[PDB]
Amino acid sequence: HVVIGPSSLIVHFNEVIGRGHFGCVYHGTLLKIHCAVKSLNRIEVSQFLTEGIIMKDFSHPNVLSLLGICLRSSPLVVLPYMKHGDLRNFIRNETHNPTVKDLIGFGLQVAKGMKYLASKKFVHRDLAARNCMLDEKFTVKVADFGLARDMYDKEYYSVHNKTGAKLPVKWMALESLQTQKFTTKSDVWSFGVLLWELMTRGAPPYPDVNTFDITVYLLQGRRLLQPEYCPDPLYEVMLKCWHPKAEMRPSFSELVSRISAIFSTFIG
Ligand SMILES: C[C@@H](c1ccc2nccn2c1)n1nnc2ncc(-c3cnn(C)c3)nc21
Repeated sequence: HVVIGPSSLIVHFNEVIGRGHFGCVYHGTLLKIHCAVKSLNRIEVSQFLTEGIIMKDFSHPNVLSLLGICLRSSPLVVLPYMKHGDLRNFIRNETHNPTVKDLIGFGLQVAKGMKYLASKKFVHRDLAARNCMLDEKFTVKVADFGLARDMYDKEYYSVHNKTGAKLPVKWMALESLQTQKFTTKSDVWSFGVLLWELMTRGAPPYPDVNTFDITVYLLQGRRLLQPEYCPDPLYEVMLKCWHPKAEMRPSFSELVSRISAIFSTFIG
């Protein structure tokens, strides 16, 4: 059910709608549904289809789904069209003016998406507002995973010298920075940074810090500041997300409960 016949898909290669390190994203027509088509030519087949099957089994309103894969004599990843693009660029856009309730709602949507993924035992490893997207109905979808996974904004990835890996250090949990071990509990840390990103309308975290300098920074007893219009219990939620002990951080289930409680207190 993952494979799409070439006959069924029209790829508008002339107009590029996204740029990733592994390949570009183009406007697409799947037969008459509108879609986004990610190419991989900018870079195992058995693990590729396996990744596709897993991604298709994921069905939740706040998780970017897989429409399918097209095989051309590099394979094309077919994803639903996201009218408002990535969450970070949206909240950064001057033409849009989301309220504080709106921003909390966008965070609650990510938590709902992540609660779903964590229950399937799927660890994202690169959660950040730049890696979530919005469709026409303003539905946030946890994206940039499985076959859609890439480096969409290279500015926020530092290369480890002893490993050679591109790491999103300003979103990484303390243990991931020291041991390169990622779990659901480290995705929870990254969720706290996403919460901060939303409440500041896409400001870059720790502007005063330079790459792997971040580890000593956090070990000095430092955390991101409370943004101006961020409610006190929302900042309390973030602080819990950045707990030094992973096992002391809230689950995404707890996060859905606490954020929806904060969200219900706003009129509009
Ligand atoms: C494959 C790509 C994607 C998916 C759907 C879509 N509709 C319109 C454009 N689209 C791009 N994609 N999938 N997950 C992503 N996460 C993030 C980004 C992205 C692109 N630019 N920036 C800054 C982030 N792109 C992502």
